[PDB]
Parts: sequence; structure tokens; C-alpha cells
Amino acid sequence: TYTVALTGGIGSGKSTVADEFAHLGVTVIDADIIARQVVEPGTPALLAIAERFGPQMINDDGSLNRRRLRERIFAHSEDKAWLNALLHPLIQQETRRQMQASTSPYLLWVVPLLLTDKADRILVVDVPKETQIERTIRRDGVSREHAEHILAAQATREQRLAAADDVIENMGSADAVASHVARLHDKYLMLASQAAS
Ligand SMILES: Nc1ncnc2c1ncn2[C@@H]1O[C@H](COP(=O)(O)OP(=O)(O)O)[C@@H](O)[C@H]1O
Repeated sequence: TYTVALTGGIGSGKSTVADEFAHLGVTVIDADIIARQVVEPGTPALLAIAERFGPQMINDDGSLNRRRLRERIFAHSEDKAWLNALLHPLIQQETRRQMQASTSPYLLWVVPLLLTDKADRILVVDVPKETQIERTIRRDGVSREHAEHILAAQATREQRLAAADDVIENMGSADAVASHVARLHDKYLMLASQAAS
């Protein structure tokens, strides 16, 4: 099934762009969003996390208290391995369930890392480094110090652009951005049909 890899540095707007493709009928696969769904209120994985570390891991609205989980993980690196063993298999299953359950002409695979050989096409969401730094501050509420260092750990802008088949500058007017997404959608639709034959 035709697959487009969506990638881009932190704060470039991957989620907003993927959400626009989603409103066009495209199946989006994002393990970051699936990981938060397998521990949503009432799920077995959240119960297990609470059974293990205590009810304080569940906040007033029945959702995971990620502050206390971070602290626990930070104080006991052994719990990260158990958390992985718990969640990783649930993310794999829910990833395949969404693939197998897709009737869309093509599939959008959100992948922050770059896994460039697994997809039929690579779409890079790009913005200037400064824009990356600010949009991180207001989206996550973190500090810039932490933002610069998160950005240092990732691939460089030139690296992403060099591996891209298509690029979308998530800057300027949203309408223009959404229009560019629609044009790419039409392109990918055609590449999917071509591939089918
Ligand atoms: N064209 C734009 N102008 C202003 N803010 C934007 C634009 N596009 C995206 N954003 C904002 O940037 C923030 C981070 O984007 P996000 O989708 O989280 O990127 P990523 O998923 O790559 O981290 C979001 O809060 C979003 O509202």
C-alpha cells in the first residue's frame, strides 16, 4: 500500500500538517499519538501503570500523570525497560490494526526519525531553526535552553531536505499551507494509482 513518510524537526508543524491530510481522508499513522492512546483513561495499560506505581499516577480527570511518571522513571531507570515492554507491543498492534483497516488510496506515516527506505515517498515539513525554537516553547511550555538541546540531538535541516522527495515550508498563511497540502494530496493520489498498476 502506497506510503508517504512525513518527517520534520520538533516544532515544524508535523502534527498540523498530518491533521490536514487526515481531513482529506488519508490514514495517518503516528506512533507518538498511538502511545498516548494506549495509556488513555480506562485502558488496561494505565491500570497496570497505576497498579505498579500507585493511584497517584492517575490525575483528577483519569489520565496519566506524566510528571510523576517522569520522576519515577528518572529515579529508577529500571522502570523505563518495564514501561517499554508494556507499551511497545501495544503500539505495534494498534499500528497494524490501523494499516489493515485502511481503505484510503495511500497512507501517511508520521516518523520523527529518519527509516527513509520503508516508504514510497518522503515528505519533509520545514521551517527556520528560530521558528523551531519558539514554536517549541509555546506548544510544550518548556524552556528555550531545553529547546536548543532537543534540536541539537536531531538531524540537521540540510539532512532532512536532502532526503526529502517533497518539501512544505510550514510558514506564512495557513490557507496557502493547506492549499499546498491539497496539491500534494492530489500528487500522492496519482502516484498510488500508478503504483497499483
Ligand atoms: N503556520 C503556522 N503559524 C503559526 N503557528 C503554527 C503554524 N503551523 C504550526 N504552528 C504551531 O506550531 C506548534 C508546534 O507544531 P507541531 O504540529 O507540534 O509540530 P511537531 O508535530 O513537528 O512538533 C503548534 O502549536 C502549532 O499550532
